Amino acid sequence: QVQLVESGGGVVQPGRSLRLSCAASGFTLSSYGMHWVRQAPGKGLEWVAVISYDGSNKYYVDSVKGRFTISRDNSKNTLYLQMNSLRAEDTAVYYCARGWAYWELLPDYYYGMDVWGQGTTVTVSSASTKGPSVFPLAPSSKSTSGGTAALGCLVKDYFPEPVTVSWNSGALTSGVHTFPAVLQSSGLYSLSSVVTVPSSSLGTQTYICNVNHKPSNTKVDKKVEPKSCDK
Amino acid sequence: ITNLCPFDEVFNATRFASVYAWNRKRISNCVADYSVLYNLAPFFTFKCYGVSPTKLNDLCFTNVYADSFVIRGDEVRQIAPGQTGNIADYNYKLPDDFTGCVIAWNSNKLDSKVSGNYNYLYRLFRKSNLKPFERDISTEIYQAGNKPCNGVAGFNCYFPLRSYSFRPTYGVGHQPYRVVVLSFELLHAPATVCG
Amino acid sequence: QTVVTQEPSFSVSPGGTVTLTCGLSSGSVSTAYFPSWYQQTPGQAPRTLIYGTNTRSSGVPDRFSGSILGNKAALTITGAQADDESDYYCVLYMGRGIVVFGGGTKLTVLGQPKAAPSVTLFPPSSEELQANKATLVCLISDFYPGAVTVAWKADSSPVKAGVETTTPSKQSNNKYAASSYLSLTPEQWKSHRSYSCQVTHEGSTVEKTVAPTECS
Ligand SMILES: *[C@@H]1O[C@H](CO)[C@@H](O)[C@H](O)[C@H]1NC(C)=O
Repeated sequence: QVQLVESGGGVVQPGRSLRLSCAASGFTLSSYGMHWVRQAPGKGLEWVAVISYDGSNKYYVDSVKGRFTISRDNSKNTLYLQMNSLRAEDTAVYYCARGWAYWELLPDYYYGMDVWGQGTTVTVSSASTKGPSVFPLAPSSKSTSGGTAALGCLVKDYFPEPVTVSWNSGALTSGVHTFPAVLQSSGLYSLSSVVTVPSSSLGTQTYICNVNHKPSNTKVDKKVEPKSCDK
Repeated sequence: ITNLCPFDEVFNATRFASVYAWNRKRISNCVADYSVLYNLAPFFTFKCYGVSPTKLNDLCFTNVYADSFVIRGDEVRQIAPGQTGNIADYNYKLPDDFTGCVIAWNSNKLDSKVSGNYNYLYRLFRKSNLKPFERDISTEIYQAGNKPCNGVAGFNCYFPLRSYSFRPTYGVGHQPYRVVVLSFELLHAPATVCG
Repeated sequence: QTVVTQEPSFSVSPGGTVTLTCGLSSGSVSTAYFPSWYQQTPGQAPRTLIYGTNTRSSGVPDRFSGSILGNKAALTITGAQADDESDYYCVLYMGRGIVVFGGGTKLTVLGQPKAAPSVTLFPPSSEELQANKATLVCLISDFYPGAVTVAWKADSSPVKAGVETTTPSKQSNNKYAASSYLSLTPEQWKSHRSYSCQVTHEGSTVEKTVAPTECS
């Protein structure tokens, strides 16, 4: 009745227009207005744009005058989130909101955020489809000289984000924990995930780190086993 | 044709608006009969101007306009033709040559809250007077002592709009009174409502 | 700037009453326009608490409340619990097409089980060394709270350039985990006798050290 479906996210070079949609089902979005907002990674979320009686007003932030435009589709019940000539200044997982009614005072746009979530992720970077660099992580015997041993695999220079990372093809999840990536000095991305397993599992079990970069569809099954430093 | 005119939504009136957004409507071509508008609940003011309530229905007009909003209980006596008041100059007003009817009555059962229904607001400041039958949607900051603040709304510059509470545990003057304004015109087409 | 206010954080024990306030740099809360406070969920969808002074929302527990108290808009909640361990946003509507938010006020409840951070540092392997690149990872996990600042030193001199930090994230069993990255040259890496990674948690110092010659 109030379900929302969205599409059009992704990562591309800056300076080209992008089309993204907030399709609605269960009620007519053309009935009355709504809005939407973006959330920077870690940094607090801040407002972008609001719509009106579906024909009345096109209010925007002062930061986007002369560079943004909004559109709607009454027959197909969706609104277009037209995104022209991406700039690095805008990078969020922005999602659309809900405010329909017909009987109220209008000193503001009112009817703030009420239903959020299950949206699209958009990231802009000065990069292209660049192959990830995959490396194993084999600890020495000192840190494995205990009840539990830790194994991991490094992810480097992967674009566009994200890249599907998992362990043992999803069959083994015990002790598997993934750590978020950060911006490098050159503006690139890299991260690692470490799997903690008991010391009564080394050798017997096949520990494999699979990584797929969907835009290039490159397959790497990195074999992660402790170093055989018999010296 | 003795069909019912759509006066149900006018009276029972699901919800309302504020003073500046005085909720303009248009209805025409029905059958008018105010026997339904007769006394049914304790009414506090039915003193309406220039027309005999008895001969409302026999003599009929065209282009009827009927609106309503909320007002503080003390001022209900201040809305008159050629009557002073801050509402006259800074909110919705009425000209001197007024021909139409009007009703007032308190609404404490549904409009009261443990703290007060703060939805309803009003405008307190403007540049100058207002012409009759005008809706003001101004939002720019109002200046007090020159040197406009440019949206600061700080010292020596005040925001034009304000609001007040509706706590039920008050006196008579603080009770919210729902009021309906009736207006019309004579024009030059065959009549539209009466019967 | 129109940015209004946001307190950094506030402290309260569970099972009691907690207030929360966000004042105005303009100082005019009497505008009586819609004050709305919003939940936040780090990593998933937040929801609503109040839209308009104390106008309550749907599907809400009754313990929450809030109103314009004093000259500055605030909140007050009693019977606090671990349902929503996060910050919240108070929103006021000014500008006829202008919206103001805040950075959030990190409300942290104090009634929780507490542990010390777990630190593991792994020097780069030789296979990555042959790639003419070097990057060390010193991971920190199993800590609460996450208010930790990491500083890394080659030999005995901390270096600020070339260091990236990760904000801690919640674990499965309600605690925090983070890490950090440093990408310098292996030529620079092998020029130091030792490398040290330090993390402080509520003023408690934890130290980890690695030696390049061990991997040689
Ligand atoms: C308001 O509703 C009551 C109950 O349904 C009804 O008796 C009354 O006539 C209504 N007022 C009108 C129709 O003006």
